[PDB]
Amino acid sequence: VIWMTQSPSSLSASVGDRVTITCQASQDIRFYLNWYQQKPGKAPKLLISDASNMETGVPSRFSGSGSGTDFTFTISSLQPEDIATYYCQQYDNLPFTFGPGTKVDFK
Amino acid sequence: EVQLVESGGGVVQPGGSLRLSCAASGFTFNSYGMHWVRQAPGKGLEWVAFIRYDGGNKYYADSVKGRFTISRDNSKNTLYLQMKSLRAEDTAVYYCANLKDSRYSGSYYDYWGQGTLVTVS
Amino acid sequence: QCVNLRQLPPAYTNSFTRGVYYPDKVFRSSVLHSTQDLFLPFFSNVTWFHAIHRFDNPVLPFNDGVYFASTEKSNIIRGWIFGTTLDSKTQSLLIVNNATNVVIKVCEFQFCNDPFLDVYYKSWMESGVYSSANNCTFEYVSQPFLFKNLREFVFKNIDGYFKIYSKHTPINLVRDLPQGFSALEPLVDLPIGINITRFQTLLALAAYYVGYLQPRTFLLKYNENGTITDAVDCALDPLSETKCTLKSF
Ligand SMILES: *[C@@H]1O[C@H](CO)[C@@H](O[C@@H]2O[C@H](CO)[C@@H](O)[C@H](O)[C@H]2NC(C)=O)[C@H](O)[C@H]1NC(C)=O
Ligand SMILES: *[C@@H]1O[C@H](CO)[C@@H](O)[C@H](O)[C@H]1NC(C)=O
Ligand SMILES: *[C@@H]1O[C@H](CO)[C@@H](O)[C@H](O)[C@H]1NC(C)=O
Ligand SMILES: *[C@@H]1O[C@H](CO)[C@@H](O)[C@H](O)[C@H]1NC(C)=O
Ligand SMILES: *[C@@H]1O[C@H](CO)[C@@H](O)[C@H](O)[C@H]1NC(C)=O
Repeated sequence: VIWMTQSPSSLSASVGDRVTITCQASQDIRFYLNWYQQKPGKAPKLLISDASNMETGVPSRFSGSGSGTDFTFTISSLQPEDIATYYCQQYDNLPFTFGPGTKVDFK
Repeated sequence: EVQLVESGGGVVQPGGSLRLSCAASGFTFNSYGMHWVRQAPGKGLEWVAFIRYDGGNKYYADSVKGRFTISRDNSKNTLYLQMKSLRAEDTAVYYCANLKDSRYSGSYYDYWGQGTLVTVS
Repeated sequence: QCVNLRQLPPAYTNSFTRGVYYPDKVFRSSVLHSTQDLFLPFFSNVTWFHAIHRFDNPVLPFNDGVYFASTEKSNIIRGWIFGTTLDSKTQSLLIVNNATNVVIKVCEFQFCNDPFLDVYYKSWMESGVYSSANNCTFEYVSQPFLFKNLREFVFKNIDGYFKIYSKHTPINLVRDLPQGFSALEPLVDLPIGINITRFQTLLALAAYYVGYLQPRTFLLKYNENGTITDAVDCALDPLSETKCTLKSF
């Protein structure tokens, strides 16, 4: 089982600010990391797969990169609609695991 | 066009059991594997189980392994999760999903249902 | 260059007795032989796609092998892509046909969002399939792989080998697959050694059937010329189970 962690667990940022979220794996998972965005009352939405591949329909302001154990999720410019909890998830092996989740608050 | 709908949620006592199902439509359900994911109130996401497209190989999280059984019926496009020896810690909203997967299930599209609450008390 | 071409719901048809291929290279004749391998189940639901209808030509799972078939006259379908992430991070298999030959390469291809071949075009394989490719490990060149004509293929990936089976027959149907038995023959054994979990169909700028193989037991009937003329799916129904048990059609 691969253990996952994220930091910070919570951050505050205003509109136009750059937001970065760190996801770290206890094991090397190459480039098989998914990033999800969840708002209250709804299921998680996938934004980024394979560490850095953007999904169809996802705004160009979203990006990410990384390899092995250390990955970063980035919002180049936070919008008022980007207030959500983000999760990283590994699919290098089974069982699949999710990180704690990072909550982005509106400053 | 694509939807996943969970049902069968309810309230049971500790030591009891509950069976969930998910109805799939709008896509070729029988070609994709499926996952169950649960989320307790105030908590993050936790993966529960995975079943391959042919209903053969089954995988479980250690926290539910030996208590939960995952199955499917490809003639009805329905995914099932059988929960035995339920504990208070199993209280969560359960989701059916097709998680994007480039290693095992070969899933290109990421699909999620609406979520059904299972309470143990 | 790479351009954007793009979701519709799937249609379904029935593979009555289609998707059977010769399990090995051993000659047999005048005999009923019981074999276990990955075959298309009889009377199964096969997904019927219309790539051109609005463009919608989605990436599909490879699972344990893919049953692929199509009927056309214009030869719009040109080839297939097999791989995992289908980008420059991994080795991917690109199989594309043209008027005189077929070229099979395995490289770190950075494929287009909506990859296709150009009728009027760099190289012929590079027009709209990919933006770049490097670190090539495999290359193979041979003869082309591709009323109306029905083309049936089976794609397997076992122990590093990508095994292709095929059959080419005439057809006079519009809506669904033909009835009757016809076995696919070995086409090529490719010693590639890569991971395949997903695949996509390449068109020239269109409809096709996609099914999947299962661990099934079949009784195969070989005639006096070593040609398989029939087969029994031993896990279809009680009647077939009886036929397999008694070794009698
Ligand atoms: C089909 O593909 C083959 C292989 O790519 C083509 O043959 C090549 O043609 C180029 C000229 O454009 C030569 O420089 C290469 O040396 C040839 N390679 C081989 C193995 O012959 C072939 O011309 C293509 N056919 C058509 C009609 O485009
Ligand atoms: C194929 O799908 C139909 C519904 O259109 C269903 O009635 C039938 O049982 C399915 N057959 C198989 C083998 O899945
Ligand atoms: C080329 O691909 C192989 C895997 O088949 C890999 O081991 C090798 O390091 C790659 N070469 C380069 C320069 O990346
Ligand atoms: C398949 O993936 C595994 C895990 O990333 C890797 O070790 C192996 O080299 C790959 N096989 C290939 C492409 O030969
Ligand atoms: C076997 O081949 C011969 C030609 O040598 C042909 O006449 C005969 O009809 C064939 N048998 C079958 C069942 O096709």
